[PDB]
Amino acid sequence: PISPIETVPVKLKPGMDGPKVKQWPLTEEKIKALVEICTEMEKEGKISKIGPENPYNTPVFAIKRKDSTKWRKLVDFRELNKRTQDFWEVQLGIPHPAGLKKKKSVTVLDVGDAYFSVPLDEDFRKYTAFTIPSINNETPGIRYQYNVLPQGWKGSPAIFQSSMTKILEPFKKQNPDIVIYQYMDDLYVGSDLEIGQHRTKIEELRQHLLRWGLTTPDKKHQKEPPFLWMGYELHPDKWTVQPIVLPEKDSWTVNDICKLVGKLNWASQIYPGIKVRQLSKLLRGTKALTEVIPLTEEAELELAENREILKEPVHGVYYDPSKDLIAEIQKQGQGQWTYQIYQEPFKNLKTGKYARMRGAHTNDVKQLTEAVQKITTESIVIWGKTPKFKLPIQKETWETWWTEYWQATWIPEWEFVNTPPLVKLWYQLEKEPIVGAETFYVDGAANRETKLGKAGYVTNKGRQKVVPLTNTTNQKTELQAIYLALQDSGLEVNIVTDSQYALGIIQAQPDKSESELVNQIIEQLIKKEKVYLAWVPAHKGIGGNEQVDKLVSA
Amino acid sequence: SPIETVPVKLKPGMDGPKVKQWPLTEEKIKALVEICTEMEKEGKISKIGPENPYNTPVFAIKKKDSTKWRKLVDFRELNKRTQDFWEVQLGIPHPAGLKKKKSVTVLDVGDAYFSVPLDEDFRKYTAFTIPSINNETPGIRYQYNVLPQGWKGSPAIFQSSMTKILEPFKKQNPDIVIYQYMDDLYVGSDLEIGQHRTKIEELRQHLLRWGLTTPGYELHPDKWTVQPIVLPEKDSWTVNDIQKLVGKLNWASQIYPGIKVRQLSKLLRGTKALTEVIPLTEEAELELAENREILKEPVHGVYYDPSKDLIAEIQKQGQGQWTYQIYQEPFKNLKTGKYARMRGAHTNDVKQLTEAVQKITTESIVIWGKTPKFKLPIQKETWETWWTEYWQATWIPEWEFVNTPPLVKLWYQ
DNA sequence: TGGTCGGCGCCCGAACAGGGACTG
DNA sequence: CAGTCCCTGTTCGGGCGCCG
Ligand SMILES: C[C@H](Cn1cnc2c(N)ncnc21)OCP(=O)(O)OP(=O)(O)OP(=O)(O)O
Ligand SMILES: [Mg+2]
Ligand SMILES: [Mg+2]
Repeated sequence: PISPIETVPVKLKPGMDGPKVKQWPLTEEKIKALVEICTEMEKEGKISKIGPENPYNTPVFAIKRKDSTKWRKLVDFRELNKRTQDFWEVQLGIPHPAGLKKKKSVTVLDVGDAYFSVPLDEDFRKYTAFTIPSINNETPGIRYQYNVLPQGWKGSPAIFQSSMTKILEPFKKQNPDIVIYQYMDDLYVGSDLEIGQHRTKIEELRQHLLRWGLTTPDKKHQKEPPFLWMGYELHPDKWTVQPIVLPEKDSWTVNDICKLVGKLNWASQIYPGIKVRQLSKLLRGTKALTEVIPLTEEAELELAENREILKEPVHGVYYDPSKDLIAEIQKQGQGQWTYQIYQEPFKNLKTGKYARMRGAHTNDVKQLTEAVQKITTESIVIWGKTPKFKLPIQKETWETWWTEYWQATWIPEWEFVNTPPLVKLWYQLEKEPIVGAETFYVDGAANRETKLGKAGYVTNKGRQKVVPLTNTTNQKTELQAIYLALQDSGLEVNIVTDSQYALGIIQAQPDKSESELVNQIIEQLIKKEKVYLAWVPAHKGIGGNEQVDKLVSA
Repeated sequence: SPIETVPVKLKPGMDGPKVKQWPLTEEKIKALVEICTEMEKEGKISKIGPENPYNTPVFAIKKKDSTKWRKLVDFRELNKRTQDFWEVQLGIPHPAGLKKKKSVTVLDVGDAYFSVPLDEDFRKYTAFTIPSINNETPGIRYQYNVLPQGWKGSPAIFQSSMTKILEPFKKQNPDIVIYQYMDDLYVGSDLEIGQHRTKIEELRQHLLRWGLTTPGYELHPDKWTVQPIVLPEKDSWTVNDIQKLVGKLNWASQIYPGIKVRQLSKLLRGTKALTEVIPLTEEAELELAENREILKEPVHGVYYDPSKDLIAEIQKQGQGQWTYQIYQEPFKNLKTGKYARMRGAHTNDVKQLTEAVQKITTESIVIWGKTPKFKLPIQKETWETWWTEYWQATWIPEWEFVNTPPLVKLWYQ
């Protein structure tokens, strides 16, 4: 029914009044059910009629539920919400089946008319005023107001979760050895008791709840393995996600692509190797989520490959705190990666991906660490632990990069897993001039307001060159220039520069960039067996400098 | 019940802290929870709900193989919002007498602020939330009734009382300087460790039978120089070998408007082979030893203006090689130095970087009565991921992250 | 016909920000 | 100094998925 728990105090944003919008028309169907609900709600006390004295009103409606003769009465409190104070959302994320430890007994209860069991503070009620239209379009609609957490109000969620804990508090406190994963009104009760003794504790809990205004009707999973919880299927020794169907269609619109990626992203927690880069990339041109978009080959494929993975059935295991937590990552190409966290080989708890391209000039070791990060954070969130890693990168390639990178980078305890593709720096830079090597003095520039500009070089053995760039810029030149000094040189070269924009990009050993020019500068760098790049201050007349600028300054 | 909970207000038109709690470890939450449990059973904290829209992150950290967890709250975002309450109305006079102290000793006393009922109308700001492993339960919240450790006002409102608690031992040992920052209390003297340490042991017996309770640890930041910006010492110079000392001294010039260029710039006016050897003339060869003198002669343009915030820059060199650039103005380095890994087991990049933020900050306080605004050389996600692991200062400097190539490390290297 | 709320994930664009390079 | 450029990071919001 309705609970004696202490009502939570609620104020309105300084100097604001309640909502006063009218009830935009509703079908003769919805009305039939709203008045069917309200009668029950009013009779029960969850709401009360109100007269002229109440100067507020908000529009309401209803929805149907999955396989339910049941409707969901909602209220369009969009207006009130703005005018309502703001709260501190107490829900910090979501539980993951792969974090549950194996239990001897599991139960799942679901509180009934959840929100409608928790009272709304006496003084705020005035605003929750709404009106139920008449279908014969005559009688002035009936007006009521809430006396319990209304569905669709900005605050009810936080209040319900809050009260719920407060309600469970004593039970929890007196039955410390019993786990109770609560998410809104859904309760998963775990125990290491025998059927008998656990089923008794599951009863005491239920009663306590009822006694505290909370009903646990038979929607209560018992010898229900597989239990339905949080969108999974919880079996005695494995769990899996529920049927996750993708849409098979002819022509794709944008929101279609949104839905696809959405679900696929969701399946990537258990189905290993789902990838979406190409399918998503297909959504850069901001447009109507009704605008039909043409699929690219590189996407048509990854769609079908994915669509395939989703066919073999898969599942995941539960957590064993007495064992180590392992996570291994593999390179899926073009920035993408896939990983799985297991404890016993082949029996992984979870899987996941990483495809964020942080930066414009980075390599695969930068990304590989970007991932080890995500996987720690995440792994802490679920297990409150940090994994031991298995990585496709030489125990050396690493001691190379970090011991040579200007930034402090780190990786937790880890070991090498020779399971190519392997990760490696596609080339190095001599950090000491190369004897007998045409030393090139390179530079270039371009005019601010005009179109073009240019860049070129000169040698120490007598050689001169320059190229007329177009629409370039102060930077697009230094690079465009160091580009020639590569092809126009051989296995061993020594380029010199006064720009930092280019020495910086290149010193990071980047092997992937957004700009086509950069990529060419790398490609070449891989072919050479020795390259050195030193820097010297621009416009300070240094031996070899001025000549180059001149050839270009024009 | 005549207590005296001083009222406090936030700067003009400034809402309170509304920052999200970040992931912790089983070990940290089990502690953070065993703590709050106690803290509440003594009304220092009170469970609170969703209706309170303010929040601050919190966690714990171990200390000195004492295996004693200690809560900690990142009040940074509050201290920035808690009005000049601690600045324009209740400042702290620079006790520069510390810089010189032969042997200083840091001691955390804040474990006492918990005896000073905090203004109720303000408590509502001290809101913080503990989370759950794998998210089994919603966030359990709380509030402060007494004074929150690691808060700006917290040490202020209390110093009035502190001072008086000190007159006995503080008037009987005027030689010693006593400073208070945040939760910590610094005691600078000149006696040798043999007796100087035995004296701090007395400050204790004074403070414990007066309420307070506090469970090498010493310092002498002055008894360690700013390491100068050194140059090479060769007897054969290559083309780049020179072009380096040049470009280096080129920028190392802004820190000394007087530093010679041409004599060493003349040595090359054409496209020369980097490998090529080209020793110097006696003038430029005299410059190397001249411009070389200006690098033992402390810079000139430094004035500690308390009116602005101490920024800081840091560099990662090689094998535990980190460098300091504490300055308030560009090139106007008020103080620099370095930090290397000790003859103990080798740690990693971040573990050090952090220690090399605490040390630089500890000094910063003793030398200026405040903390910097570190420009960091690490990637946010990386920093924000492990930092809390290797920390132990009961305070937290503000900071930002910057990715900038070196060769500009040549100068401190 | 459609229309509500809170949490978290992903991805994209937009809006900032801050440096270094020039120019007035 | 401004007044701009480039360039690169970061934050915020929106759309979708999943949960109640
Ligand atoms: C109100 C709460 C959260 N919730 C669930 N769905 C919604 C929604 N569409 N809008 C707002 N809140 C929503 O629903 C819990 P729920 O279990 O979905 O429904 P109920 O009211 O508890 O009734 P029953 O037990 O018979 O299933
Ligand atoms: Mg329910
Ligand atoms: Mg140039």
